[PDB]
Amino acid sequence: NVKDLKASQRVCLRSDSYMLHKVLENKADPLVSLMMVEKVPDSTYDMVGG
Amino acid sequence: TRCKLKLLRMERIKDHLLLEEEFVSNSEILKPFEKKQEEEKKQLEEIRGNPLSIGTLEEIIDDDHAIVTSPTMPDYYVSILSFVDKELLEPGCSVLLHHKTMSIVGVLQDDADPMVSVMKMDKSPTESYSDIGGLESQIQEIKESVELPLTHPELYEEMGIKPPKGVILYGAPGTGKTLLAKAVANQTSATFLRIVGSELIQKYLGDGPRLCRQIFKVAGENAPSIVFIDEIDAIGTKRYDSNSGGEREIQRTMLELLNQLDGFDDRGDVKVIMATNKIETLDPALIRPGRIDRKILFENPDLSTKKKILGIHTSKMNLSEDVNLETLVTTKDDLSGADIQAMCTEAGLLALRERRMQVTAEDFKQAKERVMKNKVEENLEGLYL
Amino acid sequence: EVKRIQSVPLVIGQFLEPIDQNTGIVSSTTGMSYVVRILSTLDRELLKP
Amino acid sequence: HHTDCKFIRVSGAELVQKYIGEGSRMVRELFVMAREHAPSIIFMDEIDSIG
Amino acid sequence: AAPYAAKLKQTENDLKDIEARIKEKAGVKESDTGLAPSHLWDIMGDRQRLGEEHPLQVARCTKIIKGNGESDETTTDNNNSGNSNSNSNQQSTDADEDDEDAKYVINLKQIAKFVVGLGERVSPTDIEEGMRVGVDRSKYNIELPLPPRIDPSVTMMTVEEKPDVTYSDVGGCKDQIEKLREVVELPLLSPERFATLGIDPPKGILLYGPPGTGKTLCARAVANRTDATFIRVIGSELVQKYVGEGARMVRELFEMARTKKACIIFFDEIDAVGGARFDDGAGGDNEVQRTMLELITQLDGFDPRGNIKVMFATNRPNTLDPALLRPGRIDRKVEFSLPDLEGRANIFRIHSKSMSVERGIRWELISRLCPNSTGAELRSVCTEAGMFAIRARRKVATEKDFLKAVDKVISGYKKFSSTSRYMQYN
Ligand SMILES: Nc1ncnc2c1ncn2[C@@H]1O[C@H](COP(=O)(O)OP(=O)(O)OP(=O)(O)O)[C@@H](O)[C@H]1O
Ligand SMILES: Nc1ncnc2c1ncn2[C@@H]1O[C@H](COP(=O)(O)OP(=O)(O)OP(=O)(O)O)[C@@H](O)[C@H]1O
Ligand SMILES: [Mg+2]
Ligand SMILES: [Mg+2]
Repeated sequence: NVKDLKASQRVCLRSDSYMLHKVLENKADPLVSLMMVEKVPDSTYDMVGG
Repeated sequence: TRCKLKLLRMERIKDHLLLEEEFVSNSEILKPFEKKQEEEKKQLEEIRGNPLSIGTLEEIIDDDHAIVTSPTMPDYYVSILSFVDKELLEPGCSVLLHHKTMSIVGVLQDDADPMVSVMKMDKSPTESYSDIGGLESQIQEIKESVELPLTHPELYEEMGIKPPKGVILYGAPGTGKTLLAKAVANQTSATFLRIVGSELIQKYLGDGPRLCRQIFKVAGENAPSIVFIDEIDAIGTKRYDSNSGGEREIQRTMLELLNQLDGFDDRGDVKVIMATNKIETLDPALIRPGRIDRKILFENPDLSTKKKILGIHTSKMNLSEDVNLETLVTTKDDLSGADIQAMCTEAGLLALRERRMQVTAEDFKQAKERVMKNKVEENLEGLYL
Repeated sequence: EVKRIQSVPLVIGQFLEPIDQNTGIVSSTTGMSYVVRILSTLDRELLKP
Repeated sequence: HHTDCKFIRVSGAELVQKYIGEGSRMVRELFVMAREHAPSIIFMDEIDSIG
Repeated sequence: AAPYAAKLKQTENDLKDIEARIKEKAGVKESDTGLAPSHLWDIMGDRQRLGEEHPLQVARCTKIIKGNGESDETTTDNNNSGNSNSNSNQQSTDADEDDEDAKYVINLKQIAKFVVGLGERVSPTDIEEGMRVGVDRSKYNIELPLPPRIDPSVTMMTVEEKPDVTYSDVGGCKDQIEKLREVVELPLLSPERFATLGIDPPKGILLYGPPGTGKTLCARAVANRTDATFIRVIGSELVQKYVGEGARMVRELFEMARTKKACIIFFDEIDAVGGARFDDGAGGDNEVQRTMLELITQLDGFDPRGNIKVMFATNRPNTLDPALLRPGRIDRKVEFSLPDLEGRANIFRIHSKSMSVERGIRWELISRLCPNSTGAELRSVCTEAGMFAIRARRKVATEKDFLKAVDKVISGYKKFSSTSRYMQYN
């Protein structure tokens, strides 16, 4: 419904009418994909002691 | 304890009722009608296909057609037809087109665009009627120009003068020029436009002059208004790039801004605010006096002004019995209002450092010396001595 | 029959990231985001980056 | 790593990513991303060998 | 921590309730677009939408060909051109004859060029260069001509005829104003004297100067005095220029003045549009250069002008072409400059005239204290003095109220150099 779609909601669409599919919370941008490249933070304070 | 309960007494019952009221009413609206309006709606939906390609109306030719420029590369002579009027449209307004054969099938936009969305804000102002002290005088100059025509237009008519248009806040960083404008806007209860001047500019060309138009267009629909175009410096005299990809963009965008500010008429009903670092990051003539009244130079708090800023902060933190109000001022030398707030954040971190629940004497003293050390010069007294 | 589809012509795109374990989102070298069904008989552990 | 915060790390000046949009507006989107996925630490780089 | 702790969670739930309340509200808005007088528009609305009759693409002619002599058959012909009226009527070794002319080559607003035919409504006298023409969705062919460019209706706004400005609304009876009279009025009244002397009568003028002098006020002033109708174009307000759109902006208004008699063509603010080209620059534009090339030739052509005068205001003479700066386009040059004491007295008297203030004030007294200044700054002293006056709750601004207003603008000047002087005791 239009009570189930919100402002600033990303959504999927077809291409032969652009008819909606469903809601998506994965927002795809080059900055968000930069987090995928970087991977997880590492190390610990005693590795970088001194 | 008793009065925060009183805020709860007012807000919980009235607010909670309001959600519930909306929710039943959405059903209730439907039930009064069962023909006529339903019928007309039904045939609007048969007529208007799915999807609808957006248009932008350039102009109306009076004969039941018009010309639109659309995000589809070629332009169209479209017709005005079906549940739309010739006078339900105005030029430059956004229209809805029919996918198959472009026709204006009505409007449900009326200047609805994303740049409009960034610009309008439903947020709460940070300051309300100068919550934080200092700069008492400078606000009684913004207010004369901006707030005062809106509140009482009559007084200017006895005087026989035209009423001011706009203000320019400029000079020092950390003095809360961007926050005084927010204060003034809450005091009146005006429409505030946080657009930023830097949010019209992108690498891609030719988009920008549309955006400049849209600001003045929306501001006039919801007038009275206060428009704040914050950080109009970046779009100043300067250039994007020294190679390519931006030789045009700054040049078109600025010029286009001056034009529709003047072209309204010389109004005292839509004010503008230009927030800028200096006039040395902009062009040497703007648009250029008699028309842009008044200019406000921010400079550093003096001993009176910086006392006032400080008293606000210190009272919201534990103790003040330990080190006198005066003793903080004395130790400090004259600086912007950010440096005064900075000493108090550092003081609080120092109480954490000790693991106290009081801001002790020791904490105040260190926090004062720290800020002074950033931010330092000593050749004022070295030339001298 | 599948194998025919796999052979040329193909258009380059770039895989970004999954949204499911069988549908992903790419953006092409055309300059268009397309949400695409991923084919079985390929990596989905070394496909993720 | 210890705070249990986002990372990113932004390497240098932003213009470089264009795969969708431009890098000028990824600064605007710094807000949107930081907030949704809060708690965040952002290690914003720019050494300033620009001078 | 029970007094604040418990009350903190209670605060929080209310805010979240309010956020949720706004998403319930915005999912339903006000019904619909349905209006009883446009429900009758629906009868015609079904038929046209389903039919092949709209949209028409907007195209515009960009190149004219003559449809014989074009070189369409290429069998026994040579070059890219034929005899310029025949190509298939003098020979049937091509094996074809055709009698189609004025075929025309359009450009779409997608930047794709096509040759098209002519409809049943079109003849070669309904089409021209630069005129919008509507063509099909699919296979193209002109159906109905649309008027030239996007210029009409937008230009007419900028044009005001017969100004409500005289040399009372201009202060100072300046040097430039005395040389201005000679250009418009003197050869209009009597072209006899100019002829006999053997000078060719002044009709070009370029008003230029720093901002805020009021170069425009004068120009308006004399337009009314000479009693000539006034035609204004502003080339930094009107920014249509794309592929010789601004040459069509120029042509219309010049062309209109030419049909009339006793006219003023005022070309204003041509720093951009019909101004300096940016080929040399990093801008790469030569779209303003079409506007330039047209403007020159319109002037030159008009000559002898029959006592219809072409005027120019441009801020800088650095944004002009040196062909304009040859005589027969511009003949007279006036730099507007800071008014004298009494000239600044006069601009103060007009500002003050509109005000409802105490009359015991003397205009000369205020302007003494004032330095050399622009008119726009003296507009600022009166508007500032008005604001001080209501604030103190006087319905009049005394002589003293204007001295405070003067002083604040000056104090700013002192802030940017160094304050304190020897004039605190001298
Ligand atoms: N009159 C005042 N109104 C608001 N805050 C003030 C006032 N005077 C001083 N302050 C202090 O100044 C501080 C700094 O304000 P802020 O950093 O937002 O500055 P700004 O001049 O708008 O800056 P920028 O150049 O960074 O856009 C406030 O947090 C407050 O402590
Ligand atoms: N000669 C004057 N008499 C009275 N007021 C004047 C005079 N000159 C300028 N002003 C004041 O300055 C205001 C703005 O300047 P004006 O429009 O006259 O100037 P300009 O130098 O021709 O401008 P632009 O660079 O904007 O084309 C006028 O509306 C008027 O109030
Ligand atoms: Mg600021
Ligand atoms: Mg002017």
